[PDB]
Amino acid sequence: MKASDLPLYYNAVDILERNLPVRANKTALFTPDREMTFRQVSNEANQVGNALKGLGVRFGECVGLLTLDSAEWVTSFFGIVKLGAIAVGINTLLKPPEYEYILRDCRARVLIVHQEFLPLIESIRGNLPMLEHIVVIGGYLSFNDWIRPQPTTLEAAQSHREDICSLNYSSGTGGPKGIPHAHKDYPLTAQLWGVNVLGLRESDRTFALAKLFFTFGTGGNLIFPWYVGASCVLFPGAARVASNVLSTISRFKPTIFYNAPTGYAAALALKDFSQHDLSSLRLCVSASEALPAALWYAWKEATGVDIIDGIGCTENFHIFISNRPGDIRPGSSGKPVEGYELKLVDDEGKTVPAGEIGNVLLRSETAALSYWHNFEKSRQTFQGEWLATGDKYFVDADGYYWHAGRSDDMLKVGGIWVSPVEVESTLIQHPAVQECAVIGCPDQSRLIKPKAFIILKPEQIPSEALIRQITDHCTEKMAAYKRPRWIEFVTELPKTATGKIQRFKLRSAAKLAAAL
Ligand SMILES: Nc1ccccc1C(=O)OP(=O)(O)OC[C@H]1O[C@@H](n2cnc3c(N)ncnc32)[C@H](O)[C@@H]1O
Repeated sequence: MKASDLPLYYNAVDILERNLPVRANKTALFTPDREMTFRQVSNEANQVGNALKGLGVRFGECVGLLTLDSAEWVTSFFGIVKLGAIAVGINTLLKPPEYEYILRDCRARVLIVHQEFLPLIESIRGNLPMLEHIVVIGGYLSFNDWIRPQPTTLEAAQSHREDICSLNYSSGTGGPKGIPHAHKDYPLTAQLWGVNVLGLRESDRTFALAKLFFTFGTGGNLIFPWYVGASCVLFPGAARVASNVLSTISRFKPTIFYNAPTGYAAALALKDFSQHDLSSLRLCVSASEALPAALWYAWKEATGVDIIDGIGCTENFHIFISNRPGDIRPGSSGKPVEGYELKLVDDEGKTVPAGEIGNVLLRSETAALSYWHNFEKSRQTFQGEWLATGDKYFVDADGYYWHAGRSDDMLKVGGIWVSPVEVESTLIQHPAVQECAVIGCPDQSRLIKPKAFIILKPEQIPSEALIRQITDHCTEKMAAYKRPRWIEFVTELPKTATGKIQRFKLRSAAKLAAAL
């Protein structure tokens, strides 16, 4: 669909309210502590919207939302959006200085926070002159007491479809950049990918390990399913415990499962993976980083369920290149999504020849107009009708897009560019490797060479044979210049809360260690 198909004045609360009153009694969200129907969610959201008015919240103002994946997260979100205020979904695993930057940068007058993050804000309270009211979920306004006297009716704000309704802070190399999205972006992404590509329907039930502050989870596990009347499952617990994730799948029986390759690998690493009932699943989705072909087969062979890998970014809200239930090429990002126009260019802007590595330029109506409080980086990223994602890609002879890696993660060995994704995808083929990361590192002649940081399967330790096996595997599958000069075994890798690997930290630690 197009933006022109939408009414000129649109509010993203319609994502929820397009289901009323027909699906008023259908359970909309499933949480271990709570289950709500579409009517109950709408009622509580209207109470939130009314309660925010009592705190003086107005159209165009940012409201802080820092809590676990829960019913209170959703009702707060739609309460803010319906009011015409700007919802700020904040990362749950940050530091107090990181929270201080965010809240000051968006001038949040009101913060909705869970009690377990309360002291993390309490120590930065003085440095937030605009923050007046802190509502606590779990000296302050408690969530339930705060929405109790408020009526369950509310009129949606007369928001333009291009007006900002949300602000997502994407972690940088930094710090984080504020990414504002308009009301129009929500039904657009829900239609362009959620329906047209993934094939979400009313009978479906979504469950994403990705959190609601991550737009991968925001769309896939809330905006997209509710757009078609489907239900969603919210997991408030720590994502690191893969066993509890599989049990949630067994208990609540979702039909769609979202995760990152690092999450799929962690699940398959479990010795008792098959002991969980995953039969309700009809489709799985992977994103955040490129899903290795070895992981796609390992999951397909253990579950029978296809995984849909697709690349998205917070600047575009969601996926712009994806695979399809009828068309999957394991290891690739699939085909261009209809409505999104792609382009691969060199480092000077010229369209590369077919098959060669180029920079990704995205043409989208769901893309943000600019960053929040980053003038320089906005003009570097948002190039008119084209969006620079900072990714290197190349196209198959069959038209399939393969992620070479982040432009920063690319390493140059002997003048030739080496893709970390390809090398990592080869390493993970070995059954002893759970996951890995490949960076560039000077070789005491200061010639950059590939170094592989490898996490082994649980309880497995390196051996003289294992190194040899991995070495011989890289000789058979990759060209000599792409082979890892060093192989270092680790028990953990620097990760973001969005299921990414912070290779810039490995690149920092390796450069530091090389100088010793
Ligand atoms: N916001 C999202 C919504 C939906 C799906 C992902 C996201 C998302 O992660 O948004 P972010 O702002 O955190 O970062 C985007 C960057 O992550 C990388 N990436 C994401 N998905 C893939 C993939 N399937 N294959 C290869 N690389 C991928 C890519 O470099 C991109 O530039």
